[PDB]
Amino acid sequence: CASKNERCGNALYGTKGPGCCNGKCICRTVPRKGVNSCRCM
Repeated sequence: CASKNERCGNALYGTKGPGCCNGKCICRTVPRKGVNSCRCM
């Protein structure tokens, strides 16, 4: 599983990745260097 503030996955964002050990994933998207950045919050 993904660690604290680690890169995780999310089907809701068409992103295939591991799940957060304990918390909640935070997917972001913005031209400002934000190509579907999903960090574990």
